[PDB]
Amino acid sequence: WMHHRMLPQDLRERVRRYDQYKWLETRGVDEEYLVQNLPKDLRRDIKRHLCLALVR
Amino acid sequence: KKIFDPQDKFLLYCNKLFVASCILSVFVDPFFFYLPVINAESKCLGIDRKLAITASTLRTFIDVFYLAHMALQLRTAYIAPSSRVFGRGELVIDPAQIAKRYLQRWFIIDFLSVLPLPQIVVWRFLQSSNGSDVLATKQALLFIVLVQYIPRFLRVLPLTSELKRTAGVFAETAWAGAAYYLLLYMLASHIVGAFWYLLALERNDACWQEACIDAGNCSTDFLYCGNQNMDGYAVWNRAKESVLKSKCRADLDDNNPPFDFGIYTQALSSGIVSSQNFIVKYCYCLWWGLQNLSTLGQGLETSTYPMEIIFSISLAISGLILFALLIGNMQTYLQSLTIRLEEMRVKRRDSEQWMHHRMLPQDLRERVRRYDQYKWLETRGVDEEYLVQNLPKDLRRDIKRHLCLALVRRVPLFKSMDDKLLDAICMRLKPCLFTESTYLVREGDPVDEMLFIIRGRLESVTTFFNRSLLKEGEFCGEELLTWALDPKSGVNLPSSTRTVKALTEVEAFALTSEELKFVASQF
Amino acid sequence: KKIFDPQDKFLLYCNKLFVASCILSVFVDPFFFYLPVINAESKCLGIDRKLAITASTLRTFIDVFYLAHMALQLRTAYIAPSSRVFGRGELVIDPAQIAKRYLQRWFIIDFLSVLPLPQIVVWRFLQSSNGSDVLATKQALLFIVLVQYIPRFLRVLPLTSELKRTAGVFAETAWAGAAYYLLLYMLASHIVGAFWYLLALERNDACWQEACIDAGNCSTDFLYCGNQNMDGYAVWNRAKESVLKSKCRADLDDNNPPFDFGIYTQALSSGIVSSQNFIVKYCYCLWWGLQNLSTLGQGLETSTYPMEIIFSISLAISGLILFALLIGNMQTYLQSLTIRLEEMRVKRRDSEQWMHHRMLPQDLRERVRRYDQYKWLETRGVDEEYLVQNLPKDLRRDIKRHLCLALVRRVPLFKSMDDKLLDAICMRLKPCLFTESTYLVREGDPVDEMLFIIRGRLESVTTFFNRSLLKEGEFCGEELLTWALDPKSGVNLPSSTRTVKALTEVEAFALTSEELKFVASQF
Repeated sequence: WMHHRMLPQDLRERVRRYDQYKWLETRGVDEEYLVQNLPKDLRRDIKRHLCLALVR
Repeated sequence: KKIFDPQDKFLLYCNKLFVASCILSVFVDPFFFYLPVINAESKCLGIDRKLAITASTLRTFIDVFYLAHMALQLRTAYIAPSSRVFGRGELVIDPAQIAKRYLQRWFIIDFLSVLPLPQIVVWRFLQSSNGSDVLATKQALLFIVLVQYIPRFLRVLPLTSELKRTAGVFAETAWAGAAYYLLLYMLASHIVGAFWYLLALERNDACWQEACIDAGNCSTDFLYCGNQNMDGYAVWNRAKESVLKSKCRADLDDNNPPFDFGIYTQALSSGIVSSQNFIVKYCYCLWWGLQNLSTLGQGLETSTYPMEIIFSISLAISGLILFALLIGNMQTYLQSLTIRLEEMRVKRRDSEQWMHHRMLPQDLRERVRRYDQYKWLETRGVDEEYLVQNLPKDLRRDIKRHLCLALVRRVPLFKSMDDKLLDAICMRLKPCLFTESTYLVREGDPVDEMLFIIRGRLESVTTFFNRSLLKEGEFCGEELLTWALDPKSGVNLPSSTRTVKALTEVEAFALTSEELKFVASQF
Repeated sequence: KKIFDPQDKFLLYCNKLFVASCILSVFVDPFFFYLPVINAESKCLGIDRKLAITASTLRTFIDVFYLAHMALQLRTAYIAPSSRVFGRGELVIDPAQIAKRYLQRWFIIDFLSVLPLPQIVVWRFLQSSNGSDVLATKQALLFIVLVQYIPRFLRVLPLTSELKRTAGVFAETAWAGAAYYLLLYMLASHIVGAFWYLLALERNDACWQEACIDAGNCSTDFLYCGNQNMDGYAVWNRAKESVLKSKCRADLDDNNPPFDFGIYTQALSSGIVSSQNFIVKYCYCLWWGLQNLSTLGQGLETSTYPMEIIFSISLAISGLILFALLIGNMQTYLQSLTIRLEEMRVKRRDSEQWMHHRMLPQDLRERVRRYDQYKWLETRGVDEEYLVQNLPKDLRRDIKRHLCLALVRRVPLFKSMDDKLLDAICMRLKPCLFTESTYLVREGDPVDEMLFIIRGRLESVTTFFNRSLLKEGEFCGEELLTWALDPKSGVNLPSSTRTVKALTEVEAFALTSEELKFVASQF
């Protein structure tokens, strides 16, 4: 895609750096699809452990 | 005490060496199996002496680099769960807990692998003058080396998982990846050829030690080198090469021998057990390993001796596993390389089936075929708007303005804007494609989009009727602008006054009517 | 200067030959390896003379035909990024900039592949009169041909990438694609058999040059052809076939020979090194290549000479790679050809599990099985509305007017409507399928669609109660027309007055109620 559109060679490096950084943090795992397939009671207990001492 | 953070840069070059030193150490341990020799002119069994110095020097100088690894493993800190801090895990930089974690779970598969058991039985042999101890030295290397391969293979596991986290699971796939399973054949071949050499010398020993208990004038201490100055040896020396060749000779065609050597007759009939050049001896055995691991044992002709049979059964199973692991990875590599091209071929078979079922005229089939061919040459199956929508918002805005700003700065109503709404239209333009002789709009039809020409060349007529031309940079469909601009319009689309037709292949950018009123109601 | 535009039609017919001349030139370089012979009459070593004429004519008449390519490469422009474009790239037509680009990328390994190094050592040999030149000529062809082959293989890479851009990646998948990896076996076999011939003649030379330095009455200049008029040769001529037969004879069964020939004994014991017919000599060696690359060296019996062993290790590895590349590509071809049928089989296994879990009655299982079978026979797993929605808007309208116009022009309200508004109902009609004895609507149920019969035969009753018949072309469900037409309706659906039942298998087109009011409110 970037060879076809003839992008400048400084937007190419920004795209490459975002993709490399996301691969090291997620390993391709989509976690919002994982969390929405759990039952409602346990989804609440996981989201309270992750995000409750940060919004207060 | 300079306690280390696991994502230090310093424990990254100091961990890419402890993986490459664990691969060099499983390649050095087969060299202890080449230590027994045969002195051919004197007919005695000995020990190669410049090999036992070198192969003991190299193992000791390598297994001291791995003493450094356990030193940097007590100055290291680990991550545990907590809900108090919010960075997904608290870092435990605390002595007498990091060390109490370590020496209960991975200290015994690390201490039991550096103990120099082969290095001391060479030192005792080279300080001795009893010539008949070359059998105890040769005996205490098969089991030592074979049982000290559990820790020296198993200890590569906790260090590859730490290279699985900093530079990722990734690594290249051309000149790596499928090159890794050809270099595993080469190490399995190297362990197998050295087992074969060592078991051939023990069958030759079993033959000799029983032609001496029938000749009457022999003791089993005269067969080993360095025992020529004993009484009774001057009688045995007179009749060595009549007994030892009427009873224990090796020949590849002799179908009725006094001793059966089995799979080992090729090593005693060629003379590599008495060979003086080490390159000849090494290369001959490594090619035996590679040739018998690739054909899965098919040329092997055993005897009725059971441990020889168990060695042969092991080769045919190891070769079955290695072959399947190589064919497995080469195919997953090749299937991932032609995925976009295999999708295009499935799409064309689906189109031919659908047009045969509905029984279409032959001039509509050719229009469908030409559009599909043109789109494959322009995109190669890549979906561009799915790619762009997965980038972060700041960089998406920088990519769309390199592509769509000089086009929208040619509409005169758009150059009268504040460069904030001028970057909200560049983020809803989407690409389009038109083959030759297609009609972009017909006169009297409801106008549904504006278009901006990138490539190609069109024509336009109005009511032979003062026809016109359009080329790159010009636009089309600005009756929708006057509709969406003022609220004197109603929710109904205007009608076209032109007929636009393509004379070559066109590329354009498009702007939907439901996206033009959302921009216009920012006034 | 007629500077060329890279997608000219001429540079696409003048580049489909420079690819087929590079495939033809890597098949000609093995023919230099068939130049040494043995004269069986005189027992001397020579050079085949018509083969060295012919194989030097052909390489020179191809390297200069390739010499035209880089001149045309000196006249070609290139594309660079810019934001002043309207077309995604500025064309650079300055001749001061295209050549300075060219002599940094692919000029060094294009130049070192036309240099006639094998063509001059034939010319210097054929102008000479001392017969002891057949060793320097034979020595300066193994390394020259073997090292001047990294450019003649590397120079295909840019020209293939320039055919991966204008003609797609698809050539053909059944009459090609998997036929490409069988024609690679045939070229690898052809290089391997010619290496084997040449190394057999060097072992025969090594044997002869040492039965002459032990006989005492020989100099090594008498073994080469054309040195019969020298003093000392008349003494040697009297004892040729006593020394060269008691020391360097070849026999396939002699298990104790004076010289070991190893993998080369089959070429010296059959006599193809002294053969006069070239077809026999070529075919014998090419079949040795194909037979030993296919079974990966299983039948080879080497000697203890170390370069013979390295040559065998190379064959066992190259054959492992070629085989895996052939099973990989056949399986990706076959998996892509049955993709719709395997998906029907997976869908068939899921339904039995679901109906066994819920414990359905056995009359409801057969109704599900019949619908699945009928739909597989009618569609072959092809999704037709997803196909149609991906075509451009002008061609969608033509396909949908060919399929659905003579059905909507049998409704009396619709035939009087319009011509532009008839082309908006023939865009929302969607196909349907009904097995036998199913109820299309029941009396007293809310009507939700109109239907248009394509195939099949139905019946209809109203309140045994003046029953009726319907066939192809007729319609059903026009109580929704009176509902959606006037705004005297409310947002609620009417109730049916009929009961329609299928007597055979039906196909229809359907019109949803939420799509009928959107058409009706265009009045």
